[PDB]
Order: sequence, then structure tokens, then C-alpha cells
Amino acid sequence: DAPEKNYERTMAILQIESEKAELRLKELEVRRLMRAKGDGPWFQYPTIDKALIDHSPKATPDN
Amino acid sequence: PGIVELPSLEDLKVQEVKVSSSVLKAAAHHYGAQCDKPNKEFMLCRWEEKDPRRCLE
Repeated sequence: DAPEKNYERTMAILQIESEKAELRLKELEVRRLMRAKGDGPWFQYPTIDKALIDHSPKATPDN
Repeated sequence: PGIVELPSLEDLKVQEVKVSSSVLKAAAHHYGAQCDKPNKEFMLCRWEEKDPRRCLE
């Protein structure tokens, strides 16, 4: 192969792997933030669906 | 938390219906016929407020 081919192929390899490394570090940071705060789409542990609540007039008024 | 707000003992003084339960059951259907409107105003206010202190009057 030409030195141009090997050189620019090395640059492509380094770009891909540096982006993968920075996105792994961002992956760790995002997971830490979403476990500590819970304001993201991960670690959304289920709560009770509020469609299960009966809103009818019950037998006694004080409720 | 806050102080619970209870009405005074003069606000709960009213002339009571001092009849027995069989007296009430004997005149129950005519009472439901005749005394409809304030009873249903009261039960509507009682199921909408969900607080008896707002439903005294």
C-alpha cells in the first residue's frame, strides 16, 4: 500500500476509536447522573399507575 | 404542622330530632318525599366538600 493509504487509514481508525473512548466516558457520566437523580429514561423503576384509582362517589363522603 | 380549625360549641347547637329509630323508619318514605331539597343540598355539599365543617349550615 501507499504511505498515503496507510496514513489516512490510520487517521480514520484513530477518529473512530477516539470517538468510541469519549462516548464510553460519556456513557459512565450519563449513567452516574441518571442513577443519582432519576430524571432520565433509565432507572425508571415502576410506580403505581394512577388509572387504577376509582374516582366514583363512594359509600361515605369523607375521603 | 398547622392547628386544626374546629368550630365553636355555639356553632354546633341546633334543635335536635329526639325521636327513636322506629319513629324515623315509620315516617321515612314520606320524609324522603317531602324533605327532598335541603337533604340533597346537604348530601351534595357533603360529597363535594369532603369536610363536615363546611357543611354545618
